Amino acid sequence: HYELPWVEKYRPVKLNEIVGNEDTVSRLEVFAREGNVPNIIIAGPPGTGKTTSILCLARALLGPALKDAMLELNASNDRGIDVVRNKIKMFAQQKVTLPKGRHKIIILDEADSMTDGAQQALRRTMEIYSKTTRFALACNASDKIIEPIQSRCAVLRYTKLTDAQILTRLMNVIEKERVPYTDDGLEAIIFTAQGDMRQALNNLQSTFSGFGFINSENVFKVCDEPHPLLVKEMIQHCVNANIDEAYKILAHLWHLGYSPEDIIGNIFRVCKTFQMAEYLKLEFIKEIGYTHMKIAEGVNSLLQMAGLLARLCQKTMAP
Amino acid sequence: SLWVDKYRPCSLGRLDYHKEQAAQLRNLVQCGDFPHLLVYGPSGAGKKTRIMCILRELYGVGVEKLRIEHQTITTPSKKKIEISTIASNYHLEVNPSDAGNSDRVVIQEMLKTVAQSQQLETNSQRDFKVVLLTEVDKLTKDAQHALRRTMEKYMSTCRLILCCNSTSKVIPPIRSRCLAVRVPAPSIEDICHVLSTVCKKEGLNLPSQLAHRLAEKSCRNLRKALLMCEACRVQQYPFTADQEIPETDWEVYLRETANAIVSQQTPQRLLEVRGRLYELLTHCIPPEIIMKGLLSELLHNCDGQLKGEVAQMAAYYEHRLQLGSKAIYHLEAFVAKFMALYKKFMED
Amino acid sequence: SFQRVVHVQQKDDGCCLWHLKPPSCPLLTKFKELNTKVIDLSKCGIALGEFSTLNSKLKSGNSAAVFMRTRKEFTEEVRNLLLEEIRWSNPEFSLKKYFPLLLKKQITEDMLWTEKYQPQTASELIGNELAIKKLHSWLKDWKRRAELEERQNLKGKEEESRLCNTVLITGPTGVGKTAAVYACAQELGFKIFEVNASSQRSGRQILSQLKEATQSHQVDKQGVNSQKPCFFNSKNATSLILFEEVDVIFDEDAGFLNAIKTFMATTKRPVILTTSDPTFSLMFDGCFEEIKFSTPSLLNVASYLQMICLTENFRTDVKDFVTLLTANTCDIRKSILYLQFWIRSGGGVLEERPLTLLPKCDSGCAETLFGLKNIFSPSEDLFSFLKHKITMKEEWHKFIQLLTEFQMRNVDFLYSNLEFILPLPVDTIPTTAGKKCSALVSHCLNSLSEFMDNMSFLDALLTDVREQNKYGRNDFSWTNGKVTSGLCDEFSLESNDGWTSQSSGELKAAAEALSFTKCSSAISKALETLNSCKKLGRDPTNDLTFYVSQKRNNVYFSQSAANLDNAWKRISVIKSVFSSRSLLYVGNRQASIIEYLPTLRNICKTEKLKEQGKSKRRFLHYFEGIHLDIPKETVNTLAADFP
Amino acid sequence: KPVPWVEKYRPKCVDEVAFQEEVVAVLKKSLEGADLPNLLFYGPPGTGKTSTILAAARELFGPELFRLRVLELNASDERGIQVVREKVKNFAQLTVSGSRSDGKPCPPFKIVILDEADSMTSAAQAALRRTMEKESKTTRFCLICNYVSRIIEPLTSRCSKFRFKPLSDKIQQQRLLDIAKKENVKISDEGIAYLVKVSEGDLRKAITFLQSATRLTGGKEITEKVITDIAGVIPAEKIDGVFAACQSGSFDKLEAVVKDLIDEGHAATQLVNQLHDVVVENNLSDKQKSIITEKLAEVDKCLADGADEHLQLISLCATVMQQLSQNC
Ligand SMILES: Nc1ncnc2c1ncn2[C@@H]1O[C@H](COP(=O)(O)OP(=O)(O)OP(O)(O)=S)[C@@H](O)[C@H]1O
Ligand SMILES: Nc1ncnc2c1ncn2[C@@H]1O[C@H](COP(=O)(O)OP(=O)(O)OP(O)(O)=S)[C@@H](O)[C@H]1O
Ligand SMILES: Nc1ncnc2c1ncn2[C@@H]1O[C@H](COP(=O)(O)OP(=O)(O)O)[C@@H](O)[C@H]1O
Ligand SMILES: Nc1ncnc2c1ncn2[C@@H]1O[C@H](COP(=O)(O)OP(=O)(O)O)[C@@H](O)[C@H]1O
Ligand SMILES: [Mg+2]
Ligand SMILES: [Mg+2]
Repeated sequence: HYELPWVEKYRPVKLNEIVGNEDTVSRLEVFAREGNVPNIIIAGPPGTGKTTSILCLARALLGPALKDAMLELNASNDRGIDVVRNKIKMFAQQKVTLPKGRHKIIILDEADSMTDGAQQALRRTMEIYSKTTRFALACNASDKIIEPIQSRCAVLRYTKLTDAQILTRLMNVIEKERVPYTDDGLEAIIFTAQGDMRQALNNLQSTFSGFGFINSENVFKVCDEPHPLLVKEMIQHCVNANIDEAYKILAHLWHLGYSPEDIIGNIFRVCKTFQMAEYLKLEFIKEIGYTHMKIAEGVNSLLQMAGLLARLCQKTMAP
Repeated sequence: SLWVDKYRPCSLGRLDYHKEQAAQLRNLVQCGDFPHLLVYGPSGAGKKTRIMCILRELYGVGVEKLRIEHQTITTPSKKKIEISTIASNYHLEVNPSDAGNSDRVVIQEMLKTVAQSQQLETNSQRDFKVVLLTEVDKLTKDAQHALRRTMEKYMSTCRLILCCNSTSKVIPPIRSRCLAVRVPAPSIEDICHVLSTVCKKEGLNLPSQLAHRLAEKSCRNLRKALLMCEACRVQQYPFTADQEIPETDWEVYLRETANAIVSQQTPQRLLEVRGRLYELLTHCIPPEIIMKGLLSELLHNCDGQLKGEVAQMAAYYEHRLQLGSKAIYHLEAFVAKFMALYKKFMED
Repeated sequence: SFQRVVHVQQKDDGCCLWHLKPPSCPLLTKFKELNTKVIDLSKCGIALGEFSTLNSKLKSGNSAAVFMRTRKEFTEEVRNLLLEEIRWSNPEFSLKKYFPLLLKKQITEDMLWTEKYQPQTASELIGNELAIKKLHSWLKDWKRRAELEERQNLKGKEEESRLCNTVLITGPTGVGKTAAVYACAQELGFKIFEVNASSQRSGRQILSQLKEATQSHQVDKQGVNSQKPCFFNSKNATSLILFEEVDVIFDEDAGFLNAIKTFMATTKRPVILTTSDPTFSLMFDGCFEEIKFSTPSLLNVASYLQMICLTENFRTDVKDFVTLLTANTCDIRKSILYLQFWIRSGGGVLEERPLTLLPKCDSGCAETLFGLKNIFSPSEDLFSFLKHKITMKEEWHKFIQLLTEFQMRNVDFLYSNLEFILPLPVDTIPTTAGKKCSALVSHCLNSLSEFMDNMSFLDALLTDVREQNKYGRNDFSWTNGKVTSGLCDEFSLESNDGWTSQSSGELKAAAEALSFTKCSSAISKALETLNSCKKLGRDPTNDLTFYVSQKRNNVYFSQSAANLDNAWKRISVIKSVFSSRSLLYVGNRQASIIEYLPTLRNICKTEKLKEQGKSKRRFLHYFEGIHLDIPKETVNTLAADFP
Repeated sequence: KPVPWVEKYRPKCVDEVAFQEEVVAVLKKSLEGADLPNLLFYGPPGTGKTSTILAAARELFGPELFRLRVLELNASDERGIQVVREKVKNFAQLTVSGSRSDGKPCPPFKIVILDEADSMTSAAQAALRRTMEKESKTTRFCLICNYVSRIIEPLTSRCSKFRFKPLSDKIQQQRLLDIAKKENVKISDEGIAYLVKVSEGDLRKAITFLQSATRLTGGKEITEKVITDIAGVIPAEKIDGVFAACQSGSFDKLEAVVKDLIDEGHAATQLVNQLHDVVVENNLSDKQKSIITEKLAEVDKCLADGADEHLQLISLCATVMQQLSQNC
């Protein structure tokens, strides 16, 4: 009777249902089929399928022994210095009868949030008990994991999902949910989720719950980004060196309540795929990056964005 | 113990130049409530020896002994940083610019411990301990704000001495409460006087022509003059008027780098110049010093209208070097833009 | 209450500025009427692929390439050929004395390769031969003392020796300190008692539970003795105490330094200290023998991993391993673990390369090490992708993803490998036609200068993902750089920004890719006209060559454009020179090196040149003649030359 | 033991201040009912805002309680706004009993002297707004700021705003002569005129400079040279030399002049300030003034970023030389 979220309802159960990062997913597939997986650290952007891949790997490796041979510790758990020295170490020393080539798995989700002292204690207990236990860590920024932890593991890299893969999984969810849609709504959902599959599924479910149909206006009504048509028109006006119309669009966006940050972010995202020459695109990207740095430093006014549009207009009006 | 520190004066009466300023600093000390000092001037001018003379005038002879201690301070981002420190019973000396953007992690904490020691140590000599701040011009904005709040908080507890080369980067709040002591570079005759006095105290005699040549080659740097005189002493037992003053190795390396820049303007030569600049950077030579030396050795071969453009380009890329992190990009960008401009000038 | 608020301004009568009116000039009176009418987005529908890389056509059969690799066991002949190939690759390596040991080690699996190929005998340690020689010798004297004690006990019923009861082993992570002490202990029959940071080690705990290991015998002297009981509290074998990672001190480890000092004073059995923090040897007080594991040679560890893969019936090239070890900064354990992951997954790619100096080779480990295989099709090479021009949106996204994956590490990929990927000849270091050739050379130089000005723009005026010089200053510094990681269990509670890193990396990657595309396209357009100059008879191709170092040519791609060994040596000799007692009290650091160091090198060079001419011996008494207590090898280092 | 003259020679009570008439009147009407509202003092620095409100607090509260019930805080804290938020929170959380022996019960509120209020971001000012409305009755705030227009809408709409118009040179010279005669330092009156010219209407900087000159000279005569060295002002002959080198059109003498100014220890920011003051008040053309002043602004920005004084000054002097030689 309860409405399960489509993020969890359509979660992959097998390792072959995971799109994107085909090389690392295939290597994890052959390790789940064979066994003797080493200690791994999967790093990448959010929403790309790291927790899903680790869970499917451990499920395929253990099966009925997943109930007792698996120890999962995410950021909602304690994972302190005493937790690392006691609970993880007794699970490492714990006797579990497993088939040959199968080891106990200690998943440490969100190892970025793990405290440095906890990792410093984790080093040796991950090193010595490797005959019977294995460690699978998942993180977003691998720099937050200290160097001996990365030395005691194998670091696997995940990238952003290509819009083709997000489109294929979106069609997979749509064809199992009776979701009416059009192509513009699909383009809007893919745009609102820049390389994230969780954002794509959440935006699809939110647009289906709010309006029941998938077109662009519905997606941007339920997600409320600055519209890429408006930003594309502003960039086109800056290409034609029309400061008046570009500032008209910018001031309309500013009076709609959008922050400087998402306005400059959408400007960069539209400018990344804009159809112009390579030199003009390079100057536009350089000026957008300079203005974005200025926004990040603290000075974020309409004067800064008006000065950008103008530096974009004078890129074309001047040689 | 070279000649630069064996004959460093220990009291304000033994200084040879800036004698009026030395008397003024003595009168400052005798008032009993001397303020935070902001000592500034060029390198080799004599700021550190005047600060040491002030410290020996304030306390007893016990400041002349020094000891090195290492302090490990926990950053609020939870990553401990360990720094070295020269200290005595009465004064501390620190350089927090070694801590990067965590310099405030020294500033808000280290002097606080000294303040703790000011309620722990009791000597009945003076009610403060002098904290010396070396290269305070290299601090950041928030580091200087931390320093401002620190001297506000522990005014009656400890006194501050800020030694720098340029007061351009320091904030006007940090200058509005410190007495400014400008120590200009000594003149040529003053360097000749110091060189003759240091040679007589060692038992040697050097001619006036050689001393004048050393003073002119030092570019009004007394420490560089003393080091070059010691090198000339190493080279020859007697001092002759035509004795060749030996040159700095990285300076002549920079000179051949400038000659290689001028000689040919090709991508291959650009790569060798990049390799030479990397070799200089690996020798811990600061990149601002490399930029200044490159501009100094490239303006000789330039023409009058080209000189202003080359100087403005060098200043532009040195500001970029200050803003950025990897200085080889800005160094070689200046270099390559200079070869492009020089080639365009030579074709016409 | 609700008092009133007033704005009191001392407005005196007059001054012509307090009461001001809008000016009567026509320029500032005819205000333009603001219009809010923007274009209507309801009529304009968004086509597919307008804001993304979406194509109506989809590739089928090119992806999902299952390996299904069944590696046959290599015969003796091809094993001998590959062993001779590695012999050719490493002439200084003694190949023959290492292979039978690994064959015995290998002769369904359930342990990691780090413990599968764990060196049981101390001679199997790669590199650091002086350190392992010192450790093996020192444990020989300690085993000799234990046997002498046993002989004295059975018969009953030390400045000259200078046998210090402890060594401190320091080095990088994973170079093999713990492996070396374990191998030596197995060779000499010691029994390791390991105290590590993974267990509770408070001072009274470690004292009251481990003094009797040092002060007494072992009850079980025969049988199962050479084991490793890790201390915790939730032939005759001599006990040995090992302290792994002594630099890691917690608040729960109360008085651990005092406890290990009490161990230091009152022990009768050898004690090893293992750490990777270089500051600890200066922080800890007491008498200990210093042993330093330097970073091992890249070719030796590369041939060792080639041995490891050859035993597992895998044939590889030494260049891929050199790239992997350069990326892993010569971490042996990290390289072994990633090699295990990459081999047991089925290798990189099936490619054939004929080398005499046969099964297909397996190059491509460093490409999948950085996750570049997750972006590219498995028929695409990285440099082949970089050399050709880029036009279609999908491989533009591939380039952007490559650069932003390399930008999260704050590593500059296109700058570090600029020569090898620009369309220009690269060589390792050992008239109107002239106007046209000079014009082409000037065009190439202008494109290069514009590109590197753009790169300086990126480095200075754009946000970086990781905050540079966060805890120390910038690169190539001598004053510090020993920023150890955190040691406390409380959280950071910082106010960092996450949007301005994820967007910043994409922005920097996009700008770098666009600038490199512009520079490469301009250089290729300039080199299109090289045929006319070659027909004219003048060849500026030499003026167009790139002269790179030999060590940079040994890799598929480099992580940096500098020499790290050189820089580490320079900073090391700077600390060595200025650690002298007379020079410890120099206040500044910048002018200290800038002025003190070159005249010191000048005096050293003059002293060496005076001694080369057969002068009097008193000329070697200048430095210690004025009490410059500086070590002699650093004096010989300063006296060589200035590079 | 001793205290510098700038705080110890302030006005003790209200109406002892000078050159303010309406401010003192409304302040006295506030002290009459013992009801001091939220205050916003804006004006040039050293005009006497802090002295005035400290005098008002000494009028309102007893001197043994005046130090206890006021708290001087600074808004340019680099650790964020939550630090000063919790500082004022636990300063107003404590309720220490106090009384006056003169026969008047003390008002219950406390005083927070929050200076540099115009250096706060809009979010920090909003956090301050929520803190002020939280402590609406237990403590009434004051904000010392340079400009009233930097303070955001909800704070400025509720605190009474007072402008402190700057003191003239004559009243400042009279006050400085008072300080000199009362502190027993012998300094000629043209030196005091030089002091009020150098400090540029900053009476607090003038008092600090006079104290530093008194305790640095040693009771002898304070010449203009000692004041010039204390204040960091570059003497005008160096500025004239810079301008003559630029007007000559030769780069080598320009380099020599810049090197002579650099090795004398003179700051580059002070030189940029004095060149700007010279340039904006000359008979130069408007385009020359525009180009030179824009270059001075970018050079000031580059010097704040830590660029080398020598390179920035030689680039600025090259720009000035080009501007002064393109017309001749
Ligand atoms: N590659 C993928 N293929 C298919 N579905 C995916 C993929 N990645 C994410 N999803 C979907 O998105 C949900 C969330 O994915 P997660 O694996 O939890 O993301 P993540 O890799 O853990 O990133 P984090 O947790 O933010 S660091 C899954 O339950 C799936 O429904
Ligand atoms: N020189 C080497 N020769 C052979 N195997 C090595 C070598 N160095 C490391 N290994 C392998 O890598 C594993 C880990 O080495 P360790 O000795 O634990 O590293 P470490 O020197 O202790 O540095 P830490 O402990 O990470 S700070 C060993 O058990 C070996 O399997
Ligand atoms: N009055 C003086 N008489 C003799 N030698 C001096 C005198 N003043 C300075 N020196 C020498 O000049 C050098 C100045 O160096 P230092 O005090 O570090 O100045 P800075 O900090 O500006 O470099 C010292 O080594 C000192 O030996
Ligand atoms: N109007 C005035 N009347 C009397 N003294 C004044 C006046 N203005 C300034 N002063 C003196 O000048 C100094 C200015 O200090 P301060 O009140 O902090 O200035 P501000 O508050 O304007 O920054 C005080 O020591 C004070 O004695
Ligand atoms: Mg997850
Ligand atoms: Mg170890």
